Amino acid sequence: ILPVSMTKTSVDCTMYICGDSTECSNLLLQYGSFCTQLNRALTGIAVEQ
Amino acid sequence: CALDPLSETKCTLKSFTVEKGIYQTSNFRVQPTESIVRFPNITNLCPFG
Amino acid sequence: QKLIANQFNSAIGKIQDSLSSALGKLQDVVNQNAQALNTLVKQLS
Amino acid sequence: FNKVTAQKFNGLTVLPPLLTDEMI
Amino acid sequence: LVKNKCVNFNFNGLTGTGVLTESNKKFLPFQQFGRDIADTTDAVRDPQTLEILDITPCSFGGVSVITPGTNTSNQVAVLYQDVNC
Ligand SMILES: *[C@@H]1O[C@H](CO)[C@@H](O)[C@H](O)[C@H]1NC(C)=O
Ligand SMILES: *[C@@H]1O[C@H](CO)[C@@H](O)[C@H](O)[C@H]1NC(C)=O
Ligand SMILES: *[C@@H]1O[C@H](CO)[C@@H](O)[C@H](O)[C@H]1NC(C)=O
Repeated sequence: ILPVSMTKTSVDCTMYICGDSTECSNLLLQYGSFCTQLNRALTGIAVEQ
Repeated sequence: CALDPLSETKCTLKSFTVEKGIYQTSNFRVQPTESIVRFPNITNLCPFG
Repeated sequence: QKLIANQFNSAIGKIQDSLSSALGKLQDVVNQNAQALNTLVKQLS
Repeated sequence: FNKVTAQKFNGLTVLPPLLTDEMI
Repeated sequence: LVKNKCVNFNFNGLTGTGVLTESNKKFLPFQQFGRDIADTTDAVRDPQTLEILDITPCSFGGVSVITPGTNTSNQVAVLYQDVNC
């Protein structure tokens, strides 16, 4: 038995960290690069898989 | 960045050229339209009238 | 040749019976992902 | 297939694979 | 009451936005709220006529753009990830 892939998941901060509020989006501008890097890493993981 | 999907793809990669493949430009969200509250209806008006 | 063919058929039937009796490598790669997702939702509370 | 066996309600979407099970 | 439409509500304990699909399971008399495996509200009881409705978010997936490339074409194709359409 040898696995080769698994489930592909995509998580964004605009739907996970913040819900339906505007203050969270304004406060996430200081951490926008972190979420961009996380989204790019998840996209690369999905592409590799 | 808010006129054409091609322009959005161009301005979301910080490059004036685009190659073959797919790209994640933004997210799609359905905004709420109507707000309704539902509460018990047996709370009749007091007879102070 | 007949003996080797019968041996191969019996081996195929043996692995068919043994597989129906669970998978370890294919089950973990989903179980850890499910645990990570469950922890992700639980961190919201 | 039968031997081996919400989470998407908070924006944790799942991307389907490029190659389906029939193609595999 | 509006069903099968993305609407906002305040059912005495939460402020969630989503559709209200007709259910097929009956609740107990003293159950007012619902729960699933995760900590996300998925079911609730209507206090008007004791009706059970489901909760389903409308924002699913994102926006994907397909481009033929440079010096080949100018039109693109817009793809939505995991929403009904
Ligand atoms: C369980 O619920 C179903 C409908 O949700 C109902 O038909 C059935 O009678 C219930 N079983 C018991 C033991 O109450
Ligand atoms: C709401 O009012 C109607 C009409 O009087 C009544 O039939 C119904 O039972 C009420 N809902 C309750 C008491 O939950
Ligand atoms: C999408 O909604 C339409 C009606 O609005 C329905 O007929 C169709 O079955 C739905 N598709 C899915 C995949 O749920």
